[PDB]
Amino acid sequence: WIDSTSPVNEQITNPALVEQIYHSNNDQLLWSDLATANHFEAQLEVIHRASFSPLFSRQLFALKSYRQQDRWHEYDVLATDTLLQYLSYAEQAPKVGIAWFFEGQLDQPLAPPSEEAQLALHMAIGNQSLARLMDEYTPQDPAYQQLLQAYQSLSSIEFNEVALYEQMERLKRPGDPLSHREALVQRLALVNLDTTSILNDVAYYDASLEKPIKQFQKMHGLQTDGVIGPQTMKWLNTSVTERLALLALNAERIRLWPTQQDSMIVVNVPGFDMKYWDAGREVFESKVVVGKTTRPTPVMNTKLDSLIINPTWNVPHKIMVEDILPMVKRDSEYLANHHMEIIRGWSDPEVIDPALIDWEAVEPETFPYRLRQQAGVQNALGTYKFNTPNSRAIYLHDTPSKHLFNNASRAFSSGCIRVENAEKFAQTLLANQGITLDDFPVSTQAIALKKRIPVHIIYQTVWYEEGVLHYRDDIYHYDALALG
Repeated sequence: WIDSTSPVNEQITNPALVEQIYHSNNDQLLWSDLATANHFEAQLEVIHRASFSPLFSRQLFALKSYRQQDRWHEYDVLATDTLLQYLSYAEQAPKVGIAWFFEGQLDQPLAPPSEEAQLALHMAIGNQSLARLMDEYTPQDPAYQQLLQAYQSLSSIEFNEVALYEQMERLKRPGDPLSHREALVQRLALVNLDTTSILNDVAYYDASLEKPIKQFQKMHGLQTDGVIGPQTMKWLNTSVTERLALLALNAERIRLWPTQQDSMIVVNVPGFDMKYWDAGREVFESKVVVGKTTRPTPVMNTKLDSLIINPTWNVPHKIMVEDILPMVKRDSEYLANHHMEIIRGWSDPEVIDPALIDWEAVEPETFPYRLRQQAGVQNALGTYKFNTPNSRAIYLHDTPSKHLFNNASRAFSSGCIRVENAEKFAQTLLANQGITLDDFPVSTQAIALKKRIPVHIIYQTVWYEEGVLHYRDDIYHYDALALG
């Protein structure tokens, strides 16, 4: 009850509120219920495995230390401080959580949780329903439930020996012989695919393996070609440990995304997909190109205020000096081909004549003007820019290069987000705000939206959709470390 002058005196973030919660509940042990101490460790394990919080990792190991030393007096105190941390974490995640998973980490202790929460705690320790509290301060979002369910399932078969699928050749196409069928078949059953119709004692890659393998490649957003190449093996071979880690991370990540469907646009970068929910109903789905690994689309929340039809593209300074100018120094028919003008001024802007410029004299880094590409069907922004004002000038837009949408992995852009069915998207937006266009614009036309729509640009490499879990290559290395 009194401090035993132990290490625990430095482990506590807010000792003030801790003793106040004890004084109020008669200075008694709360964590004497083991099957409740388990359920709290269980949930910290998840946060540990996601490897985005140093703080919760260390306190979890501090508790696991005091549980192995049988020093349950000290385990009781820390566990309470930690549970307040947990509740702040649950509460503050959807507001400032991006900082913990992508920009930085949850390294340092949080503000104490809101009054609403502290009561809910005091009230829940009354009914000794600490367990149920923890579960109430997880997302009541089936997207979250599903990942956790799978996590629990795979945790049981974690550390159970599963042979690696190996093959002597680099590629195995349908009909080629197979040197490790038993292992391959197991590693499909392991991501919970229907393994039951696959024939048993077969030298080779028969029809019975063909759907399983494709369903598997679809599930991992790979090429659905039935060919068991390196990409398809990398995933087959990922250890249960590694998957659990993804489930854990992508689960605790869902705290950042509300899943509100009254009106929202979601871009999942690793999935390279985009959905627009209006009135709880998915009105629009589309493939998207996102930032290439070197110029990545950031994880951010912004708002779609307006749509521009036949948009002009004010070429960003980075792209002018790094890409375009260097090519104008070779191809003197470049500017005419790409329909790009040279421009002095953001205000009263004149069109500078290209031929008036000594081009093999130009240093791109100090080039004093800016490029503005005319509207056109070959304009970089195509026929539709979806205005999402923000400091990093990330927006959605149509693209002339529709051929890129065929690729499984669409990390090509400068950071902006290219929309496959841009025309349908724009139609859907105007329908869902009762904005009517008597005639289709022949010129650059801004259309203010009646209602700003939240745009959630997320990075989830694992998620549940139409019955099944989906995995995706950690294109921007945010899942690394959690994979190790």
